[PDB]
Amino acid sequence: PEQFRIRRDKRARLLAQGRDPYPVAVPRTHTLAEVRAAHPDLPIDTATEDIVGVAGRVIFARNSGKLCFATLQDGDGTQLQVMISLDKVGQAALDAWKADVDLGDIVYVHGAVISSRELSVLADCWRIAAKSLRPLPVKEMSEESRVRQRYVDLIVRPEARAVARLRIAVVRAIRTALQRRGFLEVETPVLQTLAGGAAARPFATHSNALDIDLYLRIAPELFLKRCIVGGFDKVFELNRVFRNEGDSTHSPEFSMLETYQTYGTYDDSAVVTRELIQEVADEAIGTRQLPLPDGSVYDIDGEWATIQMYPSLSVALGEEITPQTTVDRLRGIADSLGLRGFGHGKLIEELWERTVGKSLSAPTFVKDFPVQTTPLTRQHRSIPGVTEKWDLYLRGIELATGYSELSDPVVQRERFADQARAAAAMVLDEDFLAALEYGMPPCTGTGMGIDRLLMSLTGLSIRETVLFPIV
Amino acid sequence: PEQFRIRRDKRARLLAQGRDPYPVAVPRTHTLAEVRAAHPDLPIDTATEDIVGVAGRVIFARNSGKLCFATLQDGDGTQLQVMISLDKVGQAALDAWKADVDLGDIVYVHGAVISSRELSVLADCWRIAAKSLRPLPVKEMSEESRVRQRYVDLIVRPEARAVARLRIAVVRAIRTALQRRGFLEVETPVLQTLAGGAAARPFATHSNALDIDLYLRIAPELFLKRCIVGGFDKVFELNRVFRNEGDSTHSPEFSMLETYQTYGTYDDSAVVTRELIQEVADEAIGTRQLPLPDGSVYDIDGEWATIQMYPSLSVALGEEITPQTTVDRLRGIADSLGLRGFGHGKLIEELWERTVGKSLSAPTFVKDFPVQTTPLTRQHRSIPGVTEKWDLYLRGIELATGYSELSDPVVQRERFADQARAAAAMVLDEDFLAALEYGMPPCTGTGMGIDRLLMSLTGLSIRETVLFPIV
Ligand SMILES: N[C@@H](CCCC[NH3+])C(=O)O
Ligand SMILES: N[C@@H](CCCC[NH3+])C(=O)O
Repeated sequence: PEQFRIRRDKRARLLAQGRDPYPVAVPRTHTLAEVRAAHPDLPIDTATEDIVGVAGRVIFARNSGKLCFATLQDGDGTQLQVMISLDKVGQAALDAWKADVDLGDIVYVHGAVISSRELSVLADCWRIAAKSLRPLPVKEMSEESRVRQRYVDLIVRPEARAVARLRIAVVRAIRTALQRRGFLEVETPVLQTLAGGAAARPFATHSNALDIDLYLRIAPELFLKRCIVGGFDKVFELNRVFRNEGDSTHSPEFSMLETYQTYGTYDDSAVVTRELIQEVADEAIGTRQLPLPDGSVYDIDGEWATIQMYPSLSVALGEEITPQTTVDRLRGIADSLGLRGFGHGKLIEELWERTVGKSLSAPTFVKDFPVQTTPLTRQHRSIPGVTEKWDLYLRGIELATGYSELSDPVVQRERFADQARAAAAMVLDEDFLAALEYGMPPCTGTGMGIDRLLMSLTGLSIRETVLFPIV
Repeated sequence: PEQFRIRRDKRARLLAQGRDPYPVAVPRTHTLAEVRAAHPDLPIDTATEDIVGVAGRVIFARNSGKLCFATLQDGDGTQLQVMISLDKVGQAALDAWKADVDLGDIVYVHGAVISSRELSVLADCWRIAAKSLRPLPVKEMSEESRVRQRYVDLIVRPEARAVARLRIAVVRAIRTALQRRGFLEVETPVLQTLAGGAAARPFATHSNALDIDLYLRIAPELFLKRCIVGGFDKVFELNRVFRNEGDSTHSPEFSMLETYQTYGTYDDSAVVTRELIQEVADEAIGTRQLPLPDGSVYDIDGEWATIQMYPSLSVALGEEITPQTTVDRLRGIADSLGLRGFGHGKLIEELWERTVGKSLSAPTFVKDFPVQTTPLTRQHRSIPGVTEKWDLYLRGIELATGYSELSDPVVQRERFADQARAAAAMVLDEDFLAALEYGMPPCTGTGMGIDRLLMSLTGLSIRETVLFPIV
């Protein structure tokens, strides 16, 4: 905080001297990566006649009488050395360098590209591009200091830079994979008169303009389905959803992909989802043999096994479990395993996750879900009491879901009435039901969180994968 | 509502007969546009041996004894005729067609591609893909009925389909224009502990997980600037912002582009913005001679004039107006023109919009703004009392803004303290100021609303350009 005071004094002194420590422009000719790419093998201790204008954050300084060295680091982490020499710039210029420049300062330098006894610019000219009032921390940054000051994390930790660029490359890879298949990206409302399309409690805000509460969307699904009714063949939306969470490690704001494809079933969207994930790994990561932080390697290449929920649970419990199995039977199994109340569907999913889910290692689709827990998904084409839903588990993590969508408006109203009754202490989404009543062609939806994808591919947590986590 | 009851009866009858009016799948081989593209000139009244599976919404029907014709319309508005003939399908099939199929119903038909005495499929086979419980309206759709039921608007009005696809093509064109220049797209928070980076009242919501109010972002600007400090060279974010409006025709939710570029000034971002807009028109519209709904044509090709606010206002008022001109002088001019209170900057902008702004027709940049109204923009490099801001007016509409960004953390704190004092009845964004104190390289930001862009290019209002406007 004394170092704060001295940097603040240098700013005021620089101003007073008619020097400008926040100039509007410096004439930067090249990024440092550009200069590096244009001199891959310069014979050591040799000079060239490529004059450049570079700019960079001084991350290392090493002074003497007649010659000061610094490492400039460009924003991407590329480095170039500058040398401030009595012979080439003023004695005044050299003294100003020594008096004026601190670690963290952004500096412009103009000069000739050379190699040292290390690629360097021997300066004719330099100025401050931006005076840092706070010194950089060093081996001096806690996990939650990183998240409270991502801007400092990105300056000092190369891994923060690579994670930031990987998320961007992953999101781009997804847009590329879907646009190549003819998906159009749509923008549906964030503020809704009622938030539907998932199981979660909404955030409420007061509209001045309508003197009512509006709800931040929990999911785009009901609006994307209106797009299907409207004649979109292939649609997706990649954007924030909001779940007002209470005792939770799941973030209240997170980026979600949803896709809808007409004249396909959950079987089709299962294939597309595998291909999309494999294409994202190829584009953004460069391999399907994923390196993890424990030094392990997770293979997502080839075909992925599919299992059914009721059969795989039957095999794990050693008895036949079906959509007919009573709640009292299932409650007794749950008790025997040491586990708003008891529902057939909720018990099937809980016992499945507890017995089969925890065991899964290779990438696996589980399909054919209980009707009670899948209000928006079509009843199975041949199997009584299940719906056409899959969940994809990749490296143990619940990653993605796909459905053969319910288009029958009368079944859909019944399912919403069941839900409305069950949480009564009861208005339905009548506009959504109205859209289904105009006719929705058969279609398949998917959902996949971007942070879950990055975690499944890399082992990084939500606190590493989102630029600016809540705090 | 009787037509509702009859459609509902046909659904129940179809179910009872073991027929499925919402089948999970039909085997569609081709889109209708595909079939059209594969038979551009079939000699009229001739048969081919291309069997197809098509599916489409029956938008026109014309029945007889032995032969029923229908127009299927694919989601994109492409049409193909089907012919249901006693000779090729059952007598039973023909009667079921007549009894079972209504306008708005989605129907699959399998058969041979032929031309009529008009491109058609002569059916071997048909089924319902989705039974419509509500008939389509016709010349029967009010402007706010269109917006309350966009899904019906997209079915019946080709222009709704073309506007929906144009917005998507414009947003894609922008991503393409910025990615081609090396801009990375980032995701910054929507929910903030305090909403900054623009002049507007925020929406508030209660966090359960933190028992505090959070604020929906009014702008990404302060987080994008943290990205610049963090070493991003070129960043953009294309996403919703939220302004809690009261007496307003400006929407509470709207999609905004912001871009930031290091080592450029407002002069650089002015060029990029023109090029970006011209590239968007080229990609999404196909011309720079923009057709408007009044039949007029607006030319956005070539170079755009730039004017300065103080000089252009001086010429319009017939006296020299400068950053020194007093509020009392300006108040008197405002009165003479028949116009939380009186500020020098607010009066300059109001008199400029009233005298020069209203006159502009050709695309025009106005630059060099009053310091009081531009708290985040750098003081001008040579002109005392103005900031490096431009506003672009295109076809009379205020479209876009660009700034030479303020990086001086001490000037920035002063400007925030001025604002905080002026609305006191006073906490600053200390984390944002902290980021500037680590050092932000010189950079230029822009802002441009997607609905304003579409309006400036097309003459369409916000109620036409957003898929699902609030209602
Ligand atoms: N709305 C779902 C994703 C789409 C699944 C298919 N309709 C969710 O929040 O998980
Ligand atoms: N935050 C500005 C846009 C960016 C202008 C350059 N910093 C706005 O809401 O208009």
